[PDB]
Amino acid sequence: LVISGFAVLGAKNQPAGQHNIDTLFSLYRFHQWINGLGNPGSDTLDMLRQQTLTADRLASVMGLDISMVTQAMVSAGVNQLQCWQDINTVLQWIDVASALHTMPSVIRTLVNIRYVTALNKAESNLPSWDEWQTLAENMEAGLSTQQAQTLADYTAERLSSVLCNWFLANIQPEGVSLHSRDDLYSYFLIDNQVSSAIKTTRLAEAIAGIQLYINRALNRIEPNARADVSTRQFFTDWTVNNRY
Amino acid sequence: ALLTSMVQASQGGSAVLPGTLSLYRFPVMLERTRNLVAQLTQFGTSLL
Amino acid sequence: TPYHQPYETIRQVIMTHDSTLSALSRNPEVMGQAEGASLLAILANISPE
Amino acid sequence: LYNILTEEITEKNADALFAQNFSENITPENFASQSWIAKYYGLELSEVQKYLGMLQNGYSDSTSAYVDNISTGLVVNNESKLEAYKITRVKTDDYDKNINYFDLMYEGNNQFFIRANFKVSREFGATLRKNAGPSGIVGSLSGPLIANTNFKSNYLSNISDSEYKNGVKIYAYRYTSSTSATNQGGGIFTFESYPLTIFALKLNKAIRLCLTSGLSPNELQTIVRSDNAQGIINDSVLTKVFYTLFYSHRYALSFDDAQVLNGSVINQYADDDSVSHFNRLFNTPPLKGKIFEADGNTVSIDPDEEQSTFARSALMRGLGVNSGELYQLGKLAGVLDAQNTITLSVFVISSLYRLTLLARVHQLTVNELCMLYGLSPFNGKTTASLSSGELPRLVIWLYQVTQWLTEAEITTEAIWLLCTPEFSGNISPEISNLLNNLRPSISEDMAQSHNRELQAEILAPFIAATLHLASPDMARYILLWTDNLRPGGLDIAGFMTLVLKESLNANETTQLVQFCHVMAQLSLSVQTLRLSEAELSV
Amino acid sequence: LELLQRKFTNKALYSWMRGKLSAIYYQFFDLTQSFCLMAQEALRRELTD
Repeated sequence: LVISGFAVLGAKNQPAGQHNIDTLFSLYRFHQWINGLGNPGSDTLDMLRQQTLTADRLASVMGLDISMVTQAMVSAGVNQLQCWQDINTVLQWIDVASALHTMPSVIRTLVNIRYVTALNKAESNLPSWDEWQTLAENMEAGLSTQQAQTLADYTAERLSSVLCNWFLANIQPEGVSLHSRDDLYSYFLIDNQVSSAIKTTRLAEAIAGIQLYINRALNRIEPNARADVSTRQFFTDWTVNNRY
Repeated sequence: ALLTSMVQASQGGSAVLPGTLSLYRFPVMLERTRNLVAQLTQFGTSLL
Repeated sequence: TPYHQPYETIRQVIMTHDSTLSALSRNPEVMGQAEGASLLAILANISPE
Repeated sequence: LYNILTEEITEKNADALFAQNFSENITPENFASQSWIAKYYGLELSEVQKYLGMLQNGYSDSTSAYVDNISTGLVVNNESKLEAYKITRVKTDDYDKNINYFDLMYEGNNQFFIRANFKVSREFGATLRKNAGPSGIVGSLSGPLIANTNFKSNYLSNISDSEYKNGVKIYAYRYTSSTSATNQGGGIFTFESYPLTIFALKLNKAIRLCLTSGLSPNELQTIVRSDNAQGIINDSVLTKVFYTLFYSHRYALSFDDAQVLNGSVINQYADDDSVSHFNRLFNTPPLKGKIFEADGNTVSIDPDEEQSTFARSALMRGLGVNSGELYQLGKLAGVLDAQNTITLSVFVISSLYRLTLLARVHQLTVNELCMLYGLSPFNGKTTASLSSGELPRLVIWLYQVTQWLTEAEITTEAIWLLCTPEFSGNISPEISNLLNNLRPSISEDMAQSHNRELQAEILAPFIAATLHLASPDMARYILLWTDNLRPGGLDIAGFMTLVLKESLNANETTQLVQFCHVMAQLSLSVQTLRLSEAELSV
Repeated sequence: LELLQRKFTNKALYSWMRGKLSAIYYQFFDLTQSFCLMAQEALRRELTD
């Protein structure tokens, strides 16, 4: 470090060689990296003393993947490992990508999404619909089976709420007035407020819906029920036919 | 789990200047230099 | 509404993998490249619309 | 039993073989009844149906025809002999939604279709074969298509006999509107036909093997299908079965995983009450749609590719790797083409999954597996282009090496550094110190001497110092071993001459660093092995 | 620990002692090398080579 004039360590917008707390923190991180490098680390330091350090050499020494290192270097905007600062930035990008089980290119794409107040200035950057779909696929590809199942359940609940609200707001049937989710439940004979955990079969839910419809019609809750039909033998014994 | 390792750097050696001619013959200078280097070796051992 | 389905999927995946943004907190070099509003949209449900 | 299983069956000797293999009071026509087979072989009705499926004899109009196979006998038109045929179906592209059933029926020289529906539509339907190709039209179902109703499809014609084996027979283009149509579900159909006696003999072989081995009938079917086209049983099939059982016992794997490991493809057949292995791997739960192998389209797996394809993402999620590991696996298996594109088929996906399984069962990451393969005697050979007799050798080598590494407490990185041929190519400070300390204590005279023993004795202390060796004798023997190796064409005298140079090194730096690297590798290996000086000398 | 710090041969004594010895060694090496060089010159004169 001293022979090179602290150009190896580098600095963030400051002349190199200064003695403050920030340079001490940088020195601590650099020493930790060198110690963790292992037996060939000394040689690597020599390659860092000159400017002959390459991405492939660093990837092989540290045990990472060449593609991951190259993508991180491209994303971070560094094209040469001149100083320790570039290595630190590359390693930070690699670590963040690994934390999300994804490659650094996806992290760069995620970061590039900015909210810049929707004009009144240069421009606002937002991906298109297809780009959003591709990004969602790439991000979701890193999940396990149980996490995928949990995500599917959450998506089902959110979609159910959104669809119920949209239908209540935009569509009205011919002669029925409905103003709430419970009205939708009573009309379509199927519960939309349930959680995703509970399971059932098609025949069971059809039976439940028809039973609910009969119970509503018999007790004169739904108007204009046919009086003559409601006196059949089957409905007269409804005290015993209402359960399987 | 962390680990640590030794680090080494390139190290150079001393050089030689042109010598000078004394007045005594060879054996006397040989014995004097022998005494001096013996003293130097003792110094090194003490330092270690 | 609005209901951006892929955006919500991305946010849910991010929250599942690393809640509290701790992994993003310890790497200031990459965190400093994101706008505050984008980070808010990551933390709380805020579609572009 | 081995003679029974491995004996060949031909047309001319079928009668003699049947007479030898069965009692004199049992006729081939007795195989026309499933109840008789169940009684004779001591199986339940469901177990028998696992083999033969449902026998077609003119049942009610719909009745379905697959449980999930169909098989029956008919009189050939050529003469008065009865043949027996069996067809198996694999559902695909959202068969559960829509289509109550979808049956392919045979009549002796031509086939037709039977189909019911879930949702009523007014328009007609077109049964295609390929992905909406110009010549993919193979039949048409005339409308209107009301749900829960039988329908027949006009004696499909645009298909060949060769593709009737392992060949899709439907791309159900159903018109929701007058101009809008979609694929509502389909299936891949495989058809076999044999004279009755040969069919009985093959069924006997299969039932005996399955009973004595414990394999499911479909597992044996896919074992024998991946070995040869004719679907016969020979030594290779028995070897694969043994390796399946052995891997299942040793690695505690399921039968499907062991079957894949031995060299077979991923099983896709469904049991009408379970989930196929392929669907369990890649479609539980689906991302948003269903990935199915029947594409053949080239997909790029380049990590640096913008707008990645959904198929690639589904593949990574199935295999449990990221993009870089997928690219490494593609390079290692050799299925990669120019511009980094692969053909989505069962074979390629099976190869990649086999590599992933190999990595997983030995507690190795993908990178570690690549390094070990590089150090292995199989390096330079793509895993896809491996003979049937080489894959077990590779797996046994991997198991033995990993067991030794675990026992000796040596990490994979350490063995890589010990045995790798790659080197940095730059002069290190240790080599610089060695040269600086060695130059004064050397001269050109001993560099030209032909006594390599004397030169080794001269150089031993400095080499010992620069490698942290115990004694000069061990350094001398390491030097002699390296001189025998001749790493970069440099003997001892060449190294001596290279040291005695005033930095006049154009490309000889490569030779010098290679020599030093090999010496360091040897010394480190000896130190790790804790080899005594006497053994090394001897 | 307190007794260790008040020892006669504490850290300070050893540090100063070896520093002084290092300086003495550094100068003595130069003196001895000069002596050896003049001895070599005397030998060269004696052998006329």
